[PDB]
Amino acid sequence: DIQMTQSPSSLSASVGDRVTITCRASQSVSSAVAWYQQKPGKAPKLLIYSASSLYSGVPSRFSGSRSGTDFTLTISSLQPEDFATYYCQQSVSYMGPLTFGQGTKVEIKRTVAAPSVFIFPPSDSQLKSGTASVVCLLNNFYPREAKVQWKVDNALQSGNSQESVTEQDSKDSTYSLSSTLTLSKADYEKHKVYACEVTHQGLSSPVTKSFNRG
Amino acid sequence: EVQLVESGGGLVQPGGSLRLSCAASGFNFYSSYIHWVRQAPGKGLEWVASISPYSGSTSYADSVKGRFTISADTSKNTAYLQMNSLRAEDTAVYYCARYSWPWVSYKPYYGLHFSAMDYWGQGTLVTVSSASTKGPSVFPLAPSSKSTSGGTAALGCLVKDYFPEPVTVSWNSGALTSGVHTFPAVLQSSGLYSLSSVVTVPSSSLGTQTYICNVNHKPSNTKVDKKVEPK
Amino acid sequence: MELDAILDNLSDEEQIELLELLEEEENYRN
Repeated sequence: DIQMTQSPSSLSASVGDRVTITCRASQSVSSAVAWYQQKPGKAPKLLIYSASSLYSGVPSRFSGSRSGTDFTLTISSLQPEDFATYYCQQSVSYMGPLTFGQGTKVEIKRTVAAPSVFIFPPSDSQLKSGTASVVCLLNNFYPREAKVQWKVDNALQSGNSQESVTEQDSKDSTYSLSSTLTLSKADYEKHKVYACEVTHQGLSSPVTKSFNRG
Repeated sequence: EVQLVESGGGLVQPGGSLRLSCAASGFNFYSSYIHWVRQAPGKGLEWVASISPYSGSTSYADSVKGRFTISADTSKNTAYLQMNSLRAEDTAVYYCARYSWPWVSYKPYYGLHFSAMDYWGQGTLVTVSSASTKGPSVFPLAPSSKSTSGGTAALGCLVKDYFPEPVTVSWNSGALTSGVHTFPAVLQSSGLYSLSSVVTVPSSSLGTQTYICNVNHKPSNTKVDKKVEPK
Repeated sequence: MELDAILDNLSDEEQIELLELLEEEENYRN
């Protein structure tokens, strides 16, 4: 089968920069190459078709080119809304196999922004059921790297929390993150002090949000 | 306008069968190629099958040959993907997409001109699993009493212990969108999904402005409206 | 001219021969 080897797998760049994404076909694909942009949870959108043709309604900062079996997508003046995963796709075989490159995740850089941090105790309704979830929220921060540590009565918690992060925001280029600590009702009720400690480049010192179960 | 609308997805046991439909509108269906393309959670795009309604020609990825059958009903402007002997690895969002005719043309002045997938459906999720459907419990993430006077408060809803994906969350029936973050679901050690949805609001607004999270888990026909209040 | 009707009856080798004829062997020249 014909493979499309796409590079890079991820990139991060500042607004205004010129970004280059490439795809090498394993054998001739003529000019039968399209480029798509996919935003989280959405169907892909066509950018470039037939290697170099700009699809109607797409901004002119997008362009496609070909050199033999090498294909390039150029984004000339990168914008926050260009956060997406980009894919190449070949269709040289009439009514034959179509193949996609593995995708390129594009991150947009922005100024450092410290998270706003919030902690949420379990609700009484959840407690009746036998479980306790404690939630820590880090809102609207950049860059992505962040450390969240849970402490219960000063004991670092291992193995009993899960994190989830939003996709980068398409207007302000920030992230948000949740960390959820799960305890049995009995364990939750044994202890008093619940604390989330957050480390992030935007914070001069780590930030702790806590509550007392009382 | 050109429209493609998928249906038929949902949860199915390993070895089971499902039939997806793609209802097309706004273009010459006989004069098109219809493709199915799928995306496993967190992964890339994978072409599955194609059909020419005019010739009836079909093509399939090696990963589905012998198990899947693509067909079309031109009287209905509809294409179908029959999926048999489904496996866990077939779990994915399935998209319908089209080429307008022709696949490729040639004019001495412009050269070769290849078509591309200019219109796509919204996708439909197929989950291949033995796990049983379960609707979520919904709990408030109440705004903290240590209210930032002239600043910002956060509140939310925890949507816990459901299967399969997806759940949708809106706030105030969709009227509140600014500052909302609905997190990707996490699969718990229990095998059930959980997620949270949060919103940041003026601290000034608490106790005057109402905040309701509307949760819909269509696989279990669960709809919950939870008012989130201080305390 | 649309090529679909022609391509539908050709093997992959024949199809690529025709396409590369029409693009003037672009992959194999400076």
